[PDB]
Amino acid sequence: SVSFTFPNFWSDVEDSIIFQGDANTTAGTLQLCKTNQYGTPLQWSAGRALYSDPVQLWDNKTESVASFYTEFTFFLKITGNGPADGLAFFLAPPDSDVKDAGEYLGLFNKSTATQPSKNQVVAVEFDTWTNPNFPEPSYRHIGINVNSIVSVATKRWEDSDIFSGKIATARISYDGSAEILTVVLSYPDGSDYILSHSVDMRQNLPESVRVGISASTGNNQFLTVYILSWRFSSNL
Amino acid sequence: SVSFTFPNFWSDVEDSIIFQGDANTTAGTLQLCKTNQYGTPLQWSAGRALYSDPVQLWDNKTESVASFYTEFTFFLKITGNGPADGLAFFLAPPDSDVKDAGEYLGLFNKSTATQPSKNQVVAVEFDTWTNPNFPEPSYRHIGINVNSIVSVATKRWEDSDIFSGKIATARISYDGSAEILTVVLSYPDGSDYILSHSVDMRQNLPESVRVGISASTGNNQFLTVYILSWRFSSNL
Ligand SMILES: *[C@@H]1O[C@H](CO)[C@@H](O)[C@H](O)[C@H]1NC(C)=O
Ligand SMILES: *[C@@H]1O[C@H](CO)[C@@H](O)[C@H](O)[C@H]1NC(C)=O
Ligand SMILES: *[C@@H]1O[C@H](CO)[C@@H](O)[C@H](O)[C@H]1NC(C)=O
Ligand SMILES: *[C@@H]1O[C@H](CO)[C@@H](O)[C@H](O)[C@H]1NC(C)=O
Repeated sequence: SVSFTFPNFWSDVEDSIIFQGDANTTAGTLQLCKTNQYGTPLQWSAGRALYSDPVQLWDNKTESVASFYTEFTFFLKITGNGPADGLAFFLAPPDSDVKDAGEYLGLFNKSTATQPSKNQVVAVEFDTWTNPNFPEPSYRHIGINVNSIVSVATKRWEDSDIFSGKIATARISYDGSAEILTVVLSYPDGSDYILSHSVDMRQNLPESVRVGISASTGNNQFLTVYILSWRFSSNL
Repeated sequence: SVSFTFPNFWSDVEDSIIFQGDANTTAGTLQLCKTNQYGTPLQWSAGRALYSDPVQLWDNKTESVASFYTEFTFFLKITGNGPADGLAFFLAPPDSDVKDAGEYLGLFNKSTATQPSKNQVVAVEFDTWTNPNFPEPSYRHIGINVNSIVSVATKRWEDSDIFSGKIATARISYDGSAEILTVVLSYPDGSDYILSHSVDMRQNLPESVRVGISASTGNNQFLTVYILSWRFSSNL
């Protein structure tokens, strides 16, 4: 029963948005991590923007899982060749706070990343990191995660797009009936990515959630992520 | 390996588009069925617009099913209260021609509508008809069809939106890996519809297809459907 539209971020914004970590607005943009005055991205930073109004994912009683659609556009301002880590759209309990930086995208802690029982987060990640010592695919990719840093579904994200210097459009939908989460990543280039997989929102998250977007940086300082717009709609 | 963008239909259009049945352009719009000079919709009409370039759905040899995304906006110009039948996005062999009008949306013939073996068409229908003598749901709805007029997945389409008098956005994606077809129907009102289900493009259609949109009318003359824009992207 929640829907919102942010054509950009020049409005006040802090009514409807909750900023965690480095998260802040920057020129009608949503900037998740912080940068120098010389515009260089700070190391090991995490940031998340959450919509201030909770969403009914499921209802114990009247029993069924909500369906929702979300859309947002972003830009990967990349300088060097070690872009990391990226961003993610996610759902979490209303009181969730930012987590670890690095490949955790401020969604997971270093120690319990793989233990589903100790987590409250379902997300769609857009990863540009390439750390082999981390649970794979091991290459830059788009993935769906359910209370774990090891994705149930992954789709490779070609560098030609990642470093395109173009605005990408992310479309995430969830059919709370067929319980299928779909992710479509579009580039004006025409190139698109479609990723779909089963997710049980009832078994992994509480009845009420907060929807948000987060980013994090690691060692390198070659990446800055900007969210230019974000729309959302849910129905239970 | 095919992608196109029609922000509207004021360009020449007939290079890239193939008009079948009543299909024709009308004021930067795609008008599938014909109307009076008094603008009244003609009875029992069918029309389909097909993209002139074939799409590789699957490849026998190098074996895998393509993934694709499609988007289009439309308007339901409804006068009376018997809007019928609606429109559909679909895939068919390159040489497919328009079929029966009525609840067949120019995609099926009256006699073999339910016999999957005698059909070559996978589609997403947006039905406004309410004929109880027809294979149900029996109420106005959005549905996914695979070589049959009886949908594998259906989602109810509330009248408040159907008769909204607003522009609707249809988003259809297919993950040729997880083999999941998703449909998101959006209204500026915020109201959205998410429908996902399994579809085997390899078993129901030939290697090469034509993507298109079609509409049809029955007895009533209370409906005219317009497609304002249509973008598409496929990758095998
Ligand atoms: C956002 O950044 C500005 C500087 O551009 C600062 O003045 C403000 O306090 C910050 N607000 C939040 C919520 O981080
Ligand atoms: C998780 O990481 C955050 C941020 O570093 C920290 O404040 C919190 O205490 C950590 N929680 C656990 C269980 O490690
Ligand atoms: C389309 O309709 C116009 C009238 O508006 C007509 O002149 C033209 O021949 C038609 N073309 C096709 C392909 O139907
Ligand atoms: C299907 O319907 C079309 C349009 O009415 C017709 O031309 C065609 O011959 C029909 N085919 C069959 C097998 O009935």
